[PDB]
Amino acid sequence: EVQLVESGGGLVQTGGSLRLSCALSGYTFSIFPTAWFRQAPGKEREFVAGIRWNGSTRDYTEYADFVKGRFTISRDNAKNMVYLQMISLKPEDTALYYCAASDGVIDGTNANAYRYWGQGTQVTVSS
Amino acid sequence: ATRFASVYAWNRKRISNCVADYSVLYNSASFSTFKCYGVSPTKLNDLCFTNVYADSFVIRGDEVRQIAPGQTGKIADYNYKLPDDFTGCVIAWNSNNLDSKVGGNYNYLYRLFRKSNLKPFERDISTEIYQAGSTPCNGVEGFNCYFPLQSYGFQPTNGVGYQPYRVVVLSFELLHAPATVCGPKKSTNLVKNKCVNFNFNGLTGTGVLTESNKKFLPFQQFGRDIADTTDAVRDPQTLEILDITPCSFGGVSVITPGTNTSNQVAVLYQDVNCTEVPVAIHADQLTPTWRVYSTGSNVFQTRAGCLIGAEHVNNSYECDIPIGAGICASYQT
Amino acid sequence: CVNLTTRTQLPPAYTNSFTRGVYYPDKVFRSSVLHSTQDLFLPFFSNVTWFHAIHVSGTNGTKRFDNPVLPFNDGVYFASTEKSNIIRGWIFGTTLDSKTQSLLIVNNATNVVIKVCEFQFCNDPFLGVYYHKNNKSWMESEFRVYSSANNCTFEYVSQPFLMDLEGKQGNFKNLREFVFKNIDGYFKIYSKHTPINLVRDLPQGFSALEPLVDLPIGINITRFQTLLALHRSYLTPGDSSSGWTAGAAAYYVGYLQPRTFLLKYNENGTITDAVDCALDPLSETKCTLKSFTVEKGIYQTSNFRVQPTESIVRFPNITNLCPFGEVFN
Ligand SMILES: *[C@@H]1O[C@H](CO)[C@@H](O[C@@H]2O[C@H](CO)[C@@H](O[C@@H]3O[C@H](CO)[C@@H](O)[C@H](O)[C@@H]3O)[C@H](O)[C@H]2NC(C)=O)[C@H](O)[C@H]1NC(C)=O
Ligand SMILES: *[C@@H]1O[C@H](CO)[C@@H](O)[C@H](O)[C@H]1NC(C)=O
Ligand SMILES: *[C@@H]1O[C@H](CO)[C@@H](O)[C@H](O)[C@H]1NC(C)=O
Repeated sequence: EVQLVESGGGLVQTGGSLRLSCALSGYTFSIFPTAWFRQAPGKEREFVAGIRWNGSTRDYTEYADFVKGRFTISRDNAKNMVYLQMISLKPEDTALYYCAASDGVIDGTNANAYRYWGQGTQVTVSS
Repeated sequence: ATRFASVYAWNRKRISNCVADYSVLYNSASFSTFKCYGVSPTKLNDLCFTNVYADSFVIRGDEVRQIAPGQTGKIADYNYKLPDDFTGCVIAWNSNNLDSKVGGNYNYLYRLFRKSNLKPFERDISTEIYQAGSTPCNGVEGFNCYFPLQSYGFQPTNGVGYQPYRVVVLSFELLHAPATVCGPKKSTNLVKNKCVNFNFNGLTGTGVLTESNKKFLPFQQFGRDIADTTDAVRDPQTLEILDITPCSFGGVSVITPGTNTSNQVAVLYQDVNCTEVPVAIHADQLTPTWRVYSTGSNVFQTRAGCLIGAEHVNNSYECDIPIGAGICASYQT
Repeated sequence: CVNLTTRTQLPPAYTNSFTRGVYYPDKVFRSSVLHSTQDLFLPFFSNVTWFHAIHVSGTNGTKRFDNPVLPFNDGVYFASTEKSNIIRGWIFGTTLDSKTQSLLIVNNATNVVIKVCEFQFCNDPFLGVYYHKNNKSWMESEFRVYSSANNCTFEYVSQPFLMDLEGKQGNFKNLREFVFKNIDGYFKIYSKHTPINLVRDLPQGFSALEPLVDLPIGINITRFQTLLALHRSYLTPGDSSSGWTAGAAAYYVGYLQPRTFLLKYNENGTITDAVDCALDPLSETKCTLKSFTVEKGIYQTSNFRVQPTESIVRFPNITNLCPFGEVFN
């Protein structure tokens, strides 16, 4: 079975930095893209970040506009794991973060198409 | 084939302008699977389906599971969707020889996604990259530029289900040509001067083949008489003409005196040589009686046929029991 | 890809087909047998669409090339009487264009190429041979039969062979008869070659056309054409005049119909004589008696019935206007 485990998060002062790790097992993580989503109290699940392995020379990273220029996503295929680095966090960033993977190649913004979802971890930002 | 086309580029190669012998081709018999849903060339060796095509393509091992009629999924959706009702068989064997590895040659990719599944008979050969839902892409590392053609497990593979199988589907979708090209070429020896059942190019008949002096024309194959009945057949494997006649076809008559006088009887076989009489009744009946009448010292031949159990005598008397051809039998000594 | 220029037009000549146009119905062998068979055949004396491909100089001269689109119907008889083999190939199919698959038979020396492909036939297909002046030899250099071929489905190539290409003059001596048929997903090609000495019209002699080839082809042939070994006037032996020219050559065409024929197979299974049932009452009597000789007497051949001239249907009058209109109005 495909298993995704999220680690990191916690309580951080506003304007700080954090790193979230997502470990994926049970499938071929090298090629299938992996997407990070955040769900906040009263908010549904929407695309936040994503990383894909086109297979030619590089991994492409997609960042949502509301967090564009501040959130970085990287993938290590050898370790089958994903880093998500956040800087200049804001109080609204408080949410439960999930990392999802697909059995095949799908659109990055298609959260529903991701057939695999992890437990996730809680992140809180304090002024 | 030395080089096998990829699944995404399967070739609809057709075969014609020759006659094949599947029995010789089946010497290897290394096929892993045998899924036949009709009169297969192996199952049936007496037909020559015309519109028969051998699709030369290579697929990953797991895809062998999805080569069934009406199948849908991955290969059955985007790469190679065979006809929903295809007449033929699917052949798959694990070789891993041309790939130079047990994982799978990278050149044998398979198209996927594109949000456009194939039809049961169409082909969508194309190198275009999958289009994204936000901005079109055709390569590089843009937004969702996933390559539809994904290479097989070139890395080491444990199970044969993730290895390239040289799968060729012998599907024949005949439309207007019943049969012109033969896959199987089942054949036997030649028998002459013996009653047998012969099948010459679909013409089936029971008779005694014999050498014929008739000179058939080069194009002519069969022969017939005024009665519209076959009487001469040309050997399809050689420029030889053989006659056809009924095996023996006689009737049996019992020339018997009054039971109040005696019990011994004579047997007349109509218009048959005596030499064939022992085989005429097969001599397989109960050992006494019939066998005695099957053959013996007192055997006579006449225009009527073969008489057994009556002793021919030069002396001529009044016709007692009419046998025929001016010949009659009597019980008197 | 080249349009014919300065082509004369003349009325189409006609001639009785005689007894020509007879082929073996099947491959069966019969000895001294009078066999009656109903199939496609050319009725005796049923005209012929005579065509001419000749170039003559002078004020009264004429440069006529006959390559029209003759409908195939349900079989065609084609006779070529010549000596230089100007007739080389035929074109068949429904649309005769790359839109739909088409049959193409070409005898361009070397091999007799047969193909079933979506050929892009031009308006005036032909086989044009140029006279190479470097060594004074004939060769094909105007293969404008089709622009391109797509969706190929069948091809046949014969063994190497060559023949004379010069347009020899004089009385025609070689007669080649073919019968093209298309039935139940099969294209049947018959052929026969004979030597003759006549100059025009089909000889009255009778000769059966033995089977030549059978092709599994799915095209629905309705129209067909012919291919002539055109001699480009620019490159000809002894002259290099402009325009399009050709040597002496004549060919005939015939249309087959469903007829009943009585064939007389001789002792060695070669057709020696044929009789058409629906030609004259004598032939009808002969083929009803299944014999070529009829003695004095009266024989009932068949029955006749005046077919309905027209269909008449009569029903009661309209009557008073029903409430039907009131219901709908
Ligand atoms: C089918 O039968 C006909 C008639 O029987 C055959 O015609 C034969 O034609 C050949 C030459 O075309 C004749 O050859 C001559 O034979 C005589 C007698 O043997 C000989 O003295 C001559 O020097 C010459 O060789 C032949 O007589 C003639 N009739 C026969 C053979 O009966 C026809 O050839 C037969 N078809 C086939 C395919 O054999
Ligand atoms: C020749 O004339 C026909 C007549 O319309 C035209 O369609 C064609 O383009 C012209 N050229 C050729 C090469 O056929
Ligand atoms: C007639 O031609 C059409 C298209 O060319 C084809 O679909 C149809 O099957 C043909 N009918 C026959 C050969 O009876």
